[PDB]
Amino acid sequence: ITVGPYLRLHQCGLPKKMALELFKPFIYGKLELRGLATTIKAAKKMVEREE
Amino acid sequence: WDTIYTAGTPSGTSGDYIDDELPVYQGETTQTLQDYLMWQVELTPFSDTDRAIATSIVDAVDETGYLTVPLEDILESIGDEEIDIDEVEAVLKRIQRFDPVGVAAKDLRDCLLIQLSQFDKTTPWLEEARLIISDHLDLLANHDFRTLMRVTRLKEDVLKEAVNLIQSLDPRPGQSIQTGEPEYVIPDVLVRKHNGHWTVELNSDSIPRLQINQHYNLQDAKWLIKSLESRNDTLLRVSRCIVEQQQAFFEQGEEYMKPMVLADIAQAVEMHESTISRVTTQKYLHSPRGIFELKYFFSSHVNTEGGGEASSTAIRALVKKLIAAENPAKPLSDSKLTSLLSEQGIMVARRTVAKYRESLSIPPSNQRK
Amino acid sequence: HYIGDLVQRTEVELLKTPNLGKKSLTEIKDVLASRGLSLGMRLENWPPAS
Repeated sequence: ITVGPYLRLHQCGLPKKMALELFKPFIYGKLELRGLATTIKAAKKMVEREE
Repeated sequence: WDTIYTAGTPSGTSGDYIDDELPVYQGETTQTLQDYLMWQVELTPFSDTDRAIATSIVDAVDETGYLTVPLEDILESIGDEEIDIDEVEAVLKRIQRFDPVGVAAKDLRDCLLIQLSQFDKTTPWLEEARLIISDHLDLLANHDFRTLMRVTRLKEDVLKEAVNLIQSLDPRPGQSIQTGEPEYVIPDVLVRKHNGHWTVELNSDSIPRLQINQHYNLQDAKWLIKSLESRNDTLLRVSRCIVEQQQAFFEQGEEYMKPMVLADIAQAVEMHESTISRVTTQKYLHSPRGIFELKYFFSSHVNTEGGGEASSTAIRALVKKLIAAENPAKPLSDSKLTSLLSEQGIMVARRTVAKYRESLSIPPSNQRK
Repeated sequence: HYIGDLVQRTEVELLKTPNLGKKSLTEIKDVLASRGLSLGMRLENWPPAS
């Protein structure tokens, strides 16, 4: 943990690599929802490549 | 003195093992090919019947990714009489596009066509390769290139490009998912040349720490202590007899192994045949030639015209040597082989030579040209 | 008209529609499965100004 003096009381700062790992099925669902990926494996590959 | 190793792999552990209490073993889970396939099945918009069909289908996929039962078996295994075979075919088609593409294929032609169906239409030599795989796939197996050229009605260069594209595909798509790690074997007896003669010695990887708990019961374990000694003694004696009788196999390789049986070793070591059959099973020796199971040195025999006996392994090695140096323009039939081994004093039949060739996995004469 | 419109249709809707039997629905699912597609998918902000 480090300090963020600019934050508001309801906010925290999260690294985006941790967030990418933690929110993965949500990302799969959103990728399939908007037509970017037609199957689960396509979304898996897209997340692996970090496009 | 026992040889001290001049090199090694430094041990992976880098800790001081300070903690005096550690938990019991539990293990982990592994993801095989079928685990991955079922994980993909669940996240697919199937139906209840479709999911049942997919479960039955994935049950039948083997390690290489090939379906192992006909679709009729799956349809019977479903257990519902309203379901036809076209639904099973549709579910199979949907499954075959899971990662890796081509998995759960009926045969090689089907897998290759499935893989080619995914390439974009702008790939240059797509139609030609598709035609080759679909229509004439065994003329390629014969490496003919002329009758295939007479049927496909094509020039040389197009055929070469199509063949190169075909051979760039994956014949075993399901081997990509590697859940396994190469396991090995630990030799139990080591054979080394001392004073020009081969002598055996037990491997020192075992646990020889002879200890008792006199602090407090150990009478039963006192018997196990000497049971281990008996096991070591019998293993050492049997291996020593085997090596003493086979002094020429190590020096000159095969083609010189003697035709021994369990009864010979039983008479030599003064033990029953069953004990010999038990000791010399799933136990290995390491030699400068390789690792061999003790059972490898027992073999059959055939009559020799000179008055002796010839081991079957020697005849197999001679067949291998003769076939390896046959005429490339016109290979050797087993009738020729039985003649060549006849003049050497080996009196074997022809069907026996064919059986030996089959066991070595060597194609017939017509397929070796 | 398009594959995107067909893919969103579910199996029950295409079963209740007239003139479409079980064989035709199975053939539609078969030609879709040949390309790694399935009925019952969901898409957002379709059509994209055709």
